[PDB]
Amino acid sequence: MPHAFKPGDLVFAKMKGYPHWPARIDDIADGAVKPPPNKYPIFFFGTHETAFLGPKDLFPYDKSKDKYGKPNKRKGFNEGLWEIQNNPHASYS
Repeated sequence: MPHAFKPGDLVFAKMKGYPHWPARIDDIADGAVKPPPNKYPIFFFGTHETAFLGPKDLFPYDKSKDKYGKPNKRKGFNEGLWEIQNNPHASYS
């Protein structure tokens, strides 16, 4: 049975105007800016950007990859597909 989201979980993350995007739940470094309540820090593969999102926009990667893990014209997307499949826990800083 599902737990709550935790750092290191792999997802497709949805934002307005963009396709469901390969991403992970990040940790928050000591001394770093925390997310608002009920939000998670989402690191987007390929673009390497961070946004804060709630569970309604987070789709577990294993269950969703058949639907969302296809190439896309958008900047950074196909790089992101490689990262989430091949080294999803690496440092991308």
